[PDB]
Amino acid sequence: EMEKEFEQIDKSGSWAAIYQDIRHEASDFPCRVAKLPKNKNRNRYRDVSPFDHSRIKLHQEDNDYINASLIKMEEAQRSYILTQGPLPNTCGHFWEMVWEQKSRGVVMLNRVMEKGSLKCAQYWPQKEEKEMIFEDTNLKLTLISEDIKSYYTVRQLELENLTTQETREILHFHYTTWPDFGVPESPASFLNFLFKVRESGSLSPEHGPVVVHCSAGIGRSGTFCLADTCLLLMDKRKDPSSVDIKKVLLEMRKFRMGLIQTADQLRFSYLAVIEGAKFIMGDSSVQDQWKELSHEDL
Ligand SMILES: O=C(O)COc1c(C(=O)O)sc(-c2cccc(NCc3ccccc3)c2)c1Br
Repeated sequence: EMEKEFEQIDKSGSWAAIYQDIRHEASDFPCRVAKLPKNKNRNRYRDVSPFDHSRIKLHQEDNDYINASLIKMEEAQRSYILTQGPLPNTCGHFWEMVWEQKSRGVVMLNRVMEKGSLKCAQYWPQKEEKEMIFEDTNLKLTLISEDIKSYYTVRQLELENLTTQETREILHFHYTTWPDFGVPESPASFLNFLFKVRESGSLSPEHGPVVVHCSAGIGRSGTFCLADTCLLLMDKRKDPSSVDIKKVLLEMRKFRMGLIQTADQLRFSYLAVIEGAKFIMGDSSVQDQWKELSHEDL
């Protein structure tokens, strides 16, 4: 049981060991295409690559590679696509994937610049009058509106397939106060953000899988996804006790390496899930508490 285990791991201050155990048992699979010489400039990080068996394939004959993985959680019945922050040369590829995979939402957990370096390219338009056109993939992206809150921003975008002139609305959830290698301000602000994404309908099985990215697409993105899946599993069985977080994380790690980077991110995952369980089990009252406490209005 997660709540009891959390006390014991936290009483004996052994999160580092518990976290290392997961790294030890983690799946290892080949990443051969990601390592092909022609895809060197398509990877933000030399040591972070998508497994061949779960990588998203761009629907083009030229080169189908993008550093993105399809994390399909069979039991929970929800899929996510975790990817790196798009590079100045992979933005077309990024939106091609969003279009091809029929995704409706994009969750960004990082800022364009962090600790003095550029962790992600500016892949979306910042002003309505200056839309972006990706010539290589033939797509057009236009900022339609945006609701800015204290620690996160929700943008409404219109993506157009120039070849067919087909149009889709894409919701963009940008968490701006999540430190790289760090954890959210509190379980509250995290859950508040998660439910925003949830209420947008972006996680609905009627849509393609939601795209989740940070800089490398495994640390923060990993934390985000583990928490969501654990709450969904718990929700489907309406029994928080039937959820093994570590086992769930190890299952995710079969689809993409390195998910969740620090022992504190793992500890925080517990925090978020245990708190979120309150809502799942009938306490709809907590949702307002998380909003009031995230301080999103400032
Ligand atoms: O989102 C965050 O909190 C942090 O995100 C990040 C980074 C960032 O935001 O700058 S860099 C990075 C990274 C890059 C190369 C190797 C390893 N570590 C070695 C490794 C690679 C693959 C699997 C397990 C360990 C980590 C990770 Br993750």
